[PDB]
Amino acid sequence: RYIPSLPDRILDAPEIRNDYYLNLVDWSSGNVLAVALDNSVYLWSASSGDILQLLQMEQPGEYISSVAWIKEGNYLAVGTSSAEVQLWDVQQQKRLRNMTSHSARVGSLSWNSYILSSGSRSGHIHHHDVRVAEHHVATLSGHSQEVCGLRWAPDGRHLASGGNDNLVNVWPSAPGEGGWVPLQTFTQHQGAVKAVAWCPWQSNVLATGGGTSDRHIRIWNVCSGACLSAVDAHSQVCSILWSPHYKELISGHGFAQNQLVIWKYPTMAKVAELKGHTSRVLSLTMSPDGATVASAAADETLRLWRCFELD
Amino acid sequence: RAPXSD
Repeated sequence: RYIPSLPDRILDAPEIRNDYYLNLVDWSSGNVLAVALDNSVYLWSASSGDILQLLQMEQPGEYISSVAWIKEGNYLAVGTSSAEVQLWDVQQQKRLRNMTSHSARVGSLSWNSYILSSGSRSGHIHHHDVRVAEHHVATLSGHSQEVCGLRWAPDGRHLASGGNDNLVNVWPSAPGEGGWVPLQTFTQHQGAVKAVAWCPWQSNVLATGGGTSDRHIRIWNVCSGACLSAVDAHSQVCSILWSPHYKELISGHGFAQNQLVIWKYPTMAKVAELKGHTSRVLSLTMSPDGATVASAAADETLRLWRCFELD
Repeated sequence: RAPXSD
């Protein structure tokens, strides 16, 4: 199939933090990209090109460490270096909450309806019920180093977390009568696991990717614990996304090519490589229609690739 | 350098 070798757009990302563990971009269901540039968050409306500086941190030294849109796209969660999880209403352009519970920077976030899960450099994961005063409703402690990857499954039955301790944990949706204990703990990656993504059409299928010392994409069945595939990408794997229409996966990489790789699922055959970034890719996010992937890189650019469409 | 500009 025809995949364009050039991106559809190249947006300037001056002052983007070249820190592997941070999750600095997210594309809303309302077709708005949120991009964290140092101490500010900018919003770019894909349909009009309008840009808004939503917020800026108020104290010296503070920087944005994560962003994540709620499913409806009206609220943006913003994790900070000062261990806060802020909740912004982007229609009103105002901060609704400043949730403190963490002891260190909040580098990862994932929503499950009104529950927002936040992962910290401390190794802990907190569940926040953003609708209520006592927001901190659970603590999940299965990592000894920074939680850099965090993703609820689309059906809300599992939460996956990846850490700088080379572990992947698969958590249940509720503690039940027991405690918050992982259903699965995968130790096979030999490097940090920032890339965590669930298969949109298969409830229990998860893809994870490891850092420079690992370089592999692994596919798992979280019910059986099976590792269905382990593929060497020859570079750190910062992010993985699944196409919800083509039965393909896309991954972002660093040294030496700083490319995105498209893979055919389930064969894991390499379909294409998107080249152009001149420094390592930091994060990927996908448009709500599934057609475009935005890659944020250390070269201070956001490249938007229309790699899953012909129109 | 305007942020997010083309």
